[PDB]
Amino acid sequence: ARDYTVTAPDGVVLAVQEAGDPEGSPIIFIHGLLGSRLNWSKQLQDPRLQHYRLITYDLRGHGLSGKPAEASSYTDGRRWADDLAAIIESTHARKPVLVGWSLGGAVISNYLAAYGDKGIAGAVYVDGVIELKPDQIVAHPEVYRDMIASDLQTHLDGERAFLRLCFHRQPDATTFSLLLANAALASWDMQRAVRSMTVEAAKGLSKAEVPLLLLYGAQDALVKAKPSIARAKSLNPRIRSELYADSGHAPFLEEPERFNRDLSDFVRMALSR
Repeated sequence: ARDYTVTAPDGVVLAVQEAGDPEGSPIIFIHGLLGSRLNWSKQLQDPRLQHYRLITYDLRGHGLSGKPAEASSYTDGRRWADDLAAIIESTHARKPVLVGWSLGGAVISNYLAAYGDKGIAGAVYVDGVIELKPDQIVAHPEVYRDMIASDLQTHLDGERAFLRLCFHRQPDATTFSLLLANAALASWDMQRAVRSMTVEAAKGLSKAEVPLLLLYGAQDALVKAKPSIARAKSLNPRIRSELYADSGHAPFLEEPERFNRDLSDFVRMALSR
């Protein structure tokens, strides 16, 4: 495995990692809010995915990536799309498949809106944000308020509650503790701003020709699975979807064998269309 960095067009430095085969078909994994590259461990560790070029990175404001103080460095969805474009370019990734979890799905939509899909082979939205609208996002007024609060205990308690909402099948205690500390690395400036991040889902999704797969846990406690899927299919009727009946917001951790099977099958299909 390799570690390196990529500078985005606004100067933010992204922490990037690679695993698998450097000459294999690339897959770029894009994590969600309060995550980091650590979310993807069960994908990166699977021998059955090792013949792909497995690329992860930390989103701006997360993990070991740069964390600008200005809210306007986060509220413009294009900045996050440009981060992704910079990684696609720097890695010289040849028609990668994009895999975006939750906020990562919104990053893909903004990338599709700005750049189109001629540079990629397909995309998987994993419990992806489609739009940030009440008809598509589960109500949690206490948690959403607390996790951006100025009071330190309230803020940390809010993040811990949010991380619990990321699962139906809770992870073991040690994995939860790793992801909890990982979440505490996220920028408070980013957290307050990302609420207001623009998402060009209608433009990015409706124009896509590459294959798109939406994989959601049916019991997702953060993103409303069926309404998000339905909104996406309304925008692009060629989207395929799958519901994992007994997963919540993080099926790649909750049902990793099934997820890795679906992901490898999707990539194989996208590359032989």
